[PDB]
Parts: sequence; C-alpha cells; structure tokens
Amino acid sequence: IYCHYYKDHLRAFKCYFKAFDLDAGDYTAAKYITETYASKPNWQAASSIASRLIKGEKAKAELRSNNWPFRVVGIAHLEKQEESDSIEWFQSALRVDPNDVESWVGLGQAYHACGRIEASIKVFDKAIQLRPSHTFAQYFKAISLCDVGEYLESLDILEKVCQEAATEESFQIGLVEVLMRCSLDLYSQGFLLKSVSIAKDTIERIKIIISELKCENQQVWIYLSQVLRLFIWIESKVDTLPVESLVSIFENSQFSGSEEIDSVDNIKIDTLLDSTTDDNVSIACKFLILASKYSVSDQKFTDIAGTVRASYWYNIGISELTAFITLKEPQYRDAAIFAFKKSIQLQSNTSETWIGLGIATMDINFRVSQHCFIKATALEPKATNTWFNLAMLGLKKKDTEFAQQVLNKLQSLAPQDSSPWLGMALILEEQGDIIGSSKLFAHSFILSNGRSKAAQFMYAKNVLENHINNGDDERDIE
Amino acid sequence: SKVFIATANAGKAHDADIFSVSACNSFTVSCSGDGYLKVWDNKLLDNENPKDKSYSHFVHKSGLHHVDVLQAIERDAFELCLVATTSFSGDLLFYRITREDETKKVIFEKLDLLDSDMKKHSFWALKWGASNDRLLSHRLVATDVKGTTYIWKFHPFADETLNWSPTLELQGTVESPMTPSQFATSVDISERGLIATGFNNGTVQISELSTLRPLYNFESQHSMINNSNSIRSVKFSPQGSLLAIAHDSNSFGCITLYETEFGERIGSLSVPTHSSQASLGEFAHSSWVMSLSFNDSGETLCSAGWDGKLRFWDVKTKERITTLNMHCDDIEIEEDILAVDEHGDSLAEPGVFDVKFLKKGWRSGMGADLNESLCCVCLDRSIRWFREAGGK
Repeated sequence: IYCHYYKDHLRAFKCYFKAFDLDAGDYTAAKYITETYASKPNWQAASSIASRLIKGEKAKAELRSNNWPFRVVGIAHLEKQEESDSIEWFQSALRVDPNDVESWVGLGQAYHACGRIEASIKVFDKAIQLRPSHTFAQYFKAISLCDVGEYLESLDILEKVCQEAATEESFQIGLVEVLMRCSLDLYSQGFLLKSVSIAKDTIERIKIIISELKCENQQVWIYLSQVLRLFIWIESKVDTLPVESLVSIFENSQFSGSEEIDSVDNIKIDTLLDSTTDDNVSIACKFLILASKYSVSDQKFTDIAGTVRASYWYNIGISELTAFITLKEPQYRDAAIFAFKKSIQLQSNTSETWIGLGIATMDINFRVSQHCFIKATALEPKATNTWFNLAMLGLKKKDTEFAQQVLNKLQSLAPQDSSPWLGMALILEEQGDIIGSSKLFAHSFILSNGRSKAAQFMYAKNVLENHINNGDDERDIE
Repeated sequence: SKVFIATANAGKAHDADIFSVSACNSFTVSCSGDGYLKVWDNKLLDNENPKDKSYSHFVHKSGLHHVDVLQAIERDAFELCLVATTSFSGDLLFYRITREDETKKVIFEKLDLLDSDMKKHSFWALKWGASNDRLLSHRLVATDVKGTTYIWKFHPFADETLNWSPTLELQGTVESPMTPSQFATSVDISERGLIATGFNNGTVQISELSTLRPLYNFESQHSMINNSNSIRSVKFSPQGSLLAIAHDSNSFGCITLYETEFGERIGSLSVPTHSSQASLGEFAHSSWVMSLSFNDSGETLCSAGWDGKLRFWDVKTKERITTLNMHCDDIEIEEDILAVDEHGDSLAEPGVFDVKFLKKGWRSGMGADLNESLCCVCLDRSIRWFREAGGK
C-alpha cells in the first residue's frame, strides 16, 4: 500500500523490513529493501538481505527468473576487494539472465583480479557484444588486452573511447598507461625508434590531461617519469623531447613543493631551464626528476600505513640517481641518498630502495654500499640485481675473486641474464685469459639479444682486439 | 598448428623451370620457362589428380618468370579474376580468367591494357594491390631492370550501369635512390599502403603506394665483395609494421626483419648452417633464400630456400619452428618423379623456386579441419600443396 498507493518511502521500507524478518520468503520485500539500500549506496546491507534471501531457499521459484540477489552479493563482494569470492555469484547470476551486462562486466573484473586475464578479455568482449555502447566494458577490455600484451587493439579501443567521452579521467589515464607500457615494451624488445614516438605521443597526451581536465592522479606522474627515461636512455632521438609540452605540463599542475628536496638538487620549474649550455639529455634528466617529484599525495587521499610516501621518496631517489649516473654531478647523488634515506624510514622492508641507496654509496664509502646491497639480498632473496650490483662494487674496489664468486653465484641463480656472463668476461679480460673471455663476451652478447649497451660495445671491441692483426684473410667467412 | 602435411602433388608439371607461383580462392596459377601459364583448381575432391583439374595456356615464347593473380568480387554482382605475368622478354602480359557455363573449364582472355610507350619497358617483378581501402581502385605495382617501380590503378569498368571494359591508369613511378640505379629484383605492397622495392645491391626502398612518395631506404651489411649480396624476395607482415627481407650473402641466404614505422632493423632469422667443414654458421639457409610468405595471422614466416628446404619460422620469437625437406620422390605418381634433369644432374633435393600461403578455405579438402594451406614450386618442375595441421 505505502509502496504503490500512499507513496510513503520510509514507512514502506520499515514495513517490508518488518515483513522480511518474519517471512524471509517474500521476494517483494527483499527487492524493495535491497533496491533502497543499493541506491544508498550501502552494499554491505544489500549483500545481507540478498544473501539471506538466497540462503533462505523459500523463494527458489522466484529466483529462477530474477537474478539480482546473486549479482548483489557479487558486487558487495567486489567492493570489499574479495574478487575471488565474487565469481561464483556472478557466474550463477548469469546462468539465470545471460543477458545481464553489468554482471558480465563485474565477472570479468573479478577474473582480472585473479589473473585470468585472457578470460577477462573474453568476458568483456561478450559484455561489449551485448551492449556495444558500453564505454567501461571497452576500457576494461582495453586494459586486459594491454596486460596480455596486445597493445594495438587496446589502443584502438582506448582512443575510440577517449574520443567519445573525453570528459572522464579513468579513460585518459588508461590511454596514458597503455601508451607508456607500449613504449617500455617496444623499447625493451628492440624497437628503439618507435618507442620514442610512442613516448612523444604519450607525453602529449599527459599534457592534454593536465590542460583539459586538470586531473591529478598519483599515477600520471609515475607514467611520465617512466616515459621520460627513454629520451634519457636512447640519446639518438633525445631531440624529440618536447620542452614546451613539458613546461606546460608542469606549469598547469600545482605542487606544494619540498624545499628539503628542491634545495639538494637545485631544480625548480623556473630554475632548471634558466641554465644555459646544458645538453638535451640533462634537460630530460631534470624533467625526469621534476616529474617524479611533482607526484601528488592528493587531497582526500587515504594512504594505507604510509607505504605511498616511501614509494614517493623512493621514486624520487631512483630519478635523482638516474640523473647522477647520467650527468656525474654530486647534487643528484646527495639528493638520491637523501631521498632513499627519507623513503627507508617510512618503509624499511622493501629491498628495492636499499639497492638504490647502495648504488648511490659506491663512491663515497664501500662499507655502507655493501651493507645496503647485503640488506637488499636479504630482503628479497629472489632478486638477481642486488648480487650483480654488489659484484660490480666488488670490481670497483678491485676484489677479483669476490666479484667472480658472486657472479658464479649468479650463474647458479639466473644464467639467462647477460649481465653476470658479461661481468665474468670483464674479470677475465682484466685477468688476461682473453680467448675464454672472448667466448664469454660472445655468449653474453648472444644471451643479451641486443638488450644491453655494454654487451654490444664490449663484444665489438673484443672482436676487433682479436681480429685486427692476428692475420685473418678476407676469405674466412666466420 | 605449425606442422604442415602434404596433400596433393603434380610432378613434371612443366617442361621447364617453374619460377613463380600464386593463388586465390578459385585456383593456384603457376608460370614457367615454357611460357605456359597453368591454372590448377584449388577445389578438389578426395584422391583426385590435380593434373585432371589443371588448365594450361601459352603466353610467351621466351618464358615467364613472374606471375600474380587478383580475384575480387568487384560490384555486388560481378566477379573479377585477373592474372598478370612478366616474360623473360620483359613483356607484361595480362589474362582475364573465367569458367565455362556448365563444363566449368578455364578460359583465358588476354587483355591489352598497356600503351606502346609503356610496353617498351622491360618489367621483372609485379604485385597486385587488392581494393583494401588503400584507395578504392585495385592497383598494380611492377619493377623494371632500370630500377624503377611502376604504379598503376586498374579500373575494370567504364566510368562506373556496369559493363566489362578494363583500363590500367598509370598513377606513376618511384625511381631508385641510388646512382647508378640498380636492378629491382623484387617488390611487394603492404595492407597499410606501403611499397617495398628490393634491389640487387642489398638496398631496399620504402615508399607510399597512395602518394608515390619515397619514405626511406635501408641497406644490407657485409659488403666486402660487391657482387655477393642481392635481395631475392621482400614481403610485408599483414599483422604488424614488420617487413621481412630475403637477401643473399654469397652462397648463403639471409632473412632480416625490419619494422616499417621508423624503418629500423629489429632482428634476423638464422639457424645452424654449414661453414668451414666442421664449424657451424649462422645463416637462414645454407643456400640462397628464394622466396618468402607469411601466414594469414602473421605469426609464422615460411621461407623457401635453394637448398630444397622450406623453413617455417616464428616471427615473434625469431626462432625456427620447423623444416620441410623437398624430395624428387615426394610425388604420389611414380611416372611423374623427376630424379635427374636434362643434363643428368641429380634432383634428389630440389631447390624451392617459390612458396605461397593459401588462406583457409581456398584449398578444399575432405574430412580435414578447415584450415590454412601452403603451396610451393620446386626445381624438379614439381608443384606441391600442403595443409597446416590445425583446427577450426
């Protein structure tokens, strides 16, 4: 009566709530209450009503036709970030109404949270198949596609969406994500020149985000940070780097600023471009730092246990360190150590920060650098980088045997990496057993498959040093 | 599904070396040095000799060393099937193919599309550009001994209701970048509207099909002895921006992969081949790579070498998936096995003149999972067909 005739929401709700408690077998009440709470939104309640109804088994006949209880429990489980539990519910809901789009979407989203990624692809694909006017399904499908590694489709999707609803943030950020992932991937796989193009593209997109939406995620700045590295690493097209776009990207976004960090590196948006006679590379470095540094613990953000602060200072540390290694200027080293120090206190369990600290301490005093590397090896035992860096320090202090021992340990650990073999070679070229050294440089290069600069360089050098005056004839194919 | 298994054979298909082979939905056409074009029905029924469903037709006295066929369904009503060929004379011949009313026998109609000024050119390679929204009109690319690429547009109808009258409009040319100009040994055109032109000096030039503008050109390495390196075949990847270049390093065949956005070298396909007796070398084939072909998916690259081996590589990992060894006695008909040639040389392991991937459904087979297929022509005057053991 209240629901249809008197138009009294509160009283009707109270009544139905009073009813369900006594009956538990009347579809109507459950539906009204659930619908009311679904809009609130308070899913922890709807999950209770719905679950109670389903478990009741007093409406087995009604639920053979309408699927909302299952869905509701599922969604409730989704928003608790217990996706694995969510599946059995969605899967069951769709068995009733296989045309229920949002349940497919939810299901695929749950799959994606269980690394059933290709399945996610398929689910979202069906979701779109039903409702092709669905933007979120396309988004999710795009991301999953990106995760599986098919960037083209992902990008066509995300661009096609981003055009259609440029008002929304998630889509744009997604475009950036997929783009930079494409960049790093294509860089890693050897497509060096195209990587830069994708980098320029994605930075332009980031500029567009900051200018069009003024939308500030923690992620965009990391994305930019990761993209910029490419200009730094591959100097050939470092001139492609758009200064203007960057200046705009930084000028538009508002950062409170950190004097303690800024004072170490001497980098501000107004200051860095003021310098004259500095190469594009250094400019890129400065932008890398500024970007990594500008990343925002935005308003209304809830940092769980404060890991994010550590990640922030850490990222800053890595960036500073990159600048230091690239430019060989102490400010970036001091800044790097400072940042890693700041990050360490906040966290103190992540192996990866101690590594950076160790790297940043190789020159000043080895004992601490070692100490860091050792702590790192202890904090992540499966980490192969640590041991190698430590070995390289081992070489730095001219301890052959040690470095060789560590490197042997690595060959034991991970023989697929080119690095350890290269190190082992270098030791032997310093040692003088040059034939075996050449064998090793060769093997290292071969395993590298063009991954590392030093491998290629050292290989070529060694090939020459061997075959320049040993009396080779032009006929010898090899 | 990268395991191919042989389906039908025709031995002694010609009286002289078969140089090029091509196919479409309806048939597989093979040209040879006897100047005869040979249409082989793709649609065969169990245990039927391909030669029973082979239709042959003369073309030029000198012989033909390149053939390509274009089959489209032009208007919603009309079916278009057109074979183009280059003869050793250099002449570019065109033949419309159609089938008899009831007999379903093949009928050739030599079409005359070129003007007298054009006919004077000595063409070598050719390729048909299907109407894949590149522009709306079917295009034809060809190469001459002077190192120029000719680009025509092919209009089968008169000013757009529909009547049959074919015309080839010369869109224009793309001259080689080098000087002296080199011999344009092969050509290909991509789905995204790019022409690749391969010269005999290890140089390849990438240009736009639509705008006839050259975009760039790259070269192949190890140039110690000038006459060594030359490009045998170039083929675009359907899927990606990839381009596979097959070139010689004197006495050996090499496949190099370039990506076409910025046109850089991304890898090279090789396997342990023979060098210096006991030693092991890194080439694609112990002898020259004669021709390339990509599967529909673009994941597999099949290479036909002069060493009588068809090698199928995986493009993504750049490693080799599998290898097929050609033999004179693979042929199902004993009387058609060509053990030794005219001079009494042995053709036990006959080099592969050419290879081609056939799309799923072209080659009809009984009680086999409808799948992709393969075709190749080999020095023993033999034409072989395989199917890709797979599923659908």
